[PDB]
Amino acid sequence: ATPWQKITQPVPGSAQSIGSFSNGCIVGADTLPIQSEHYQVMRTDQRRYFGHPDLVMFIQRLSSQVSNLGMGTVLIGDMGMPAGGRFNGGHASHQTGLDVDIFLQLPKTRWTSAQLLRPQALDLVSRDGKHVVSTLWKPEIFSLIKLAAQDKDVTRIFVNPAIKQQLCLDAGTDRDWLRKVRPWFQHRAHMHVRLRCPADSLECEDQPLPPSGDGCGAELQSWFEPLPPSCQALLDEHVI
Amino acid sequence: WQKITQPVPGSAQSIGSFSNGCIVGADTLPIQSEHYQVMRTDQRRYFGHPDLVMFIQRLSSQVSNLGMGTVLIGDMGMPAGGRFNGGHASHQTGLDVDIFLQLPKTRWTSAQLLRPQALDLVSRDGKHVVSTLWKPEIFSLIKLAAQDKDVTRIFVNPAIKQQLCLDAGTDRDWLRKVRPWFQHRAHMHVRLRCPADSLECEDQPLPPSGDGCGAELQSWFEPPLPPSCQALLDEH
Repeated sequence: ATPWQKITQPVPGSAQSIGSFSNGCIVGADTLPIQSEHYQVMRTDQRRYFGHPDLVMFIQRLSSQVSNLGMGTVLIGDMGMPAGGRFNGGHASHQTGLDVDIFLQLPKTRWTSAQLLRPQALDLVSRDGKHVVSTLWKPEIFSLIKLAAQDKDVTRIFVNPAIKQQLCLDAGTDRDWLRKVRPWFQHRAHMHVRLRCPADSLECEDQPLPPSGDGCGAELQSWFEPLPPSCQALLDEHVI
Repeated sequence: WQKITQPVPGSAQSIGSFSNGCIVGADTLPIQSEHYQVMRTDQRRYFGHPDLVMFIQRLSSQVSNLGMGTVLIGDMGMPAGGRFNGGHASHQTGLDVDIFLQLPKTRWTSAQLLRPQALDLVSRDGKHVVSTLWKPEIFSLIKLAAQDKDVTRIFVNPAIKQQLCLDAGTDRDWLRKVRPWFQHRAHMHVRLRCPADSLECEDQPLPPSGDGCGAELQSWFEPPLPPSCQALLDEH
């Protein structure tokens, strides 16, 4: 285990996302409040409910919007570890406090602590991967994803290609936000939301914009065929 | 109607409805063009209203000169229109045309045109287009047809409409003209409005409002002969 995987408390300091989403860290990370009227937090035993203040604010804003549209409870998965860095177990992003997984269910009855520790995913996609399951696809999930994508701090939302396909069909005229939706493997039961580098995180590295347009055509069809010096310095000064 | 082998002399007039009518003064689609070829000419079903001929000519020159291949024209109608002995419910008034959803990059031979080989663009289960066969040139063929001011409807398999809904981007209004129907996996059926100088042609109402990429599309993945037409038959 790396020091990043063992630390239990954020590094004190002005909030700073340092490096790139898949090679970085964060100083001064905020903690997502566990108690909220609008969302609940899955798998808190992992201690991955930390991130940039912008990420916490985003979760709070999105969840308030969802609640005010009369929808159910937003379910929050992995943000990042207290000082960011690479997880032990799975994906390599979520290193700079700007990535969050959100389950694509909005339960009308809040989940228990046991349900939150061992969450039961709902696959929204057909076995062959070609389309969403029509009896599971809900306008509320379209709205959850669209509300996230229209937020100015969001750059990308990774979802299964079948899910982007349905979003594409449902969007109508107000569809520019689809550009932020990026097809990826899996992501049948959760979306992965990514925010832009915070304005004052000078050592944070942004990605280029996605390809132009909604992305609902050729690109979608094709889917159906060492640390940054300032992070290393935290180790050299013995802070992780 | 099979027995009238040449267009009836007179000013061009589409008479009656698409599935119960005929045409006086039908134009003939020229068999020879650099922009399109005519399938099954042995059946002698390349006749229709001047507006249909002109539509085929301008669609085809746009498609061909965009470098997307030449167009393959199927049935228009008989020389005086009228009901078919089989296959077609419509194509009686000179305002319907079948067009194959293949754009040959070199001209088909006479034998290929006489016995045309369809290319099924749709999956076996009907739920999507075949990912390796759907191409931007076919999107463009259908879009250019649908954006034509004289066209009212284009019938295609629901999987094809779904794909057009995905490809259209922000320039979408023409999607309303595209109507899902059974089959139509290898051809589109284009329909034109009644000509502006029509005397007794019957139009259909507009399609349902909107692009049609929502609930209607989703649901697919679950009178006597007009007197002028009788007079044509009587005159033999």
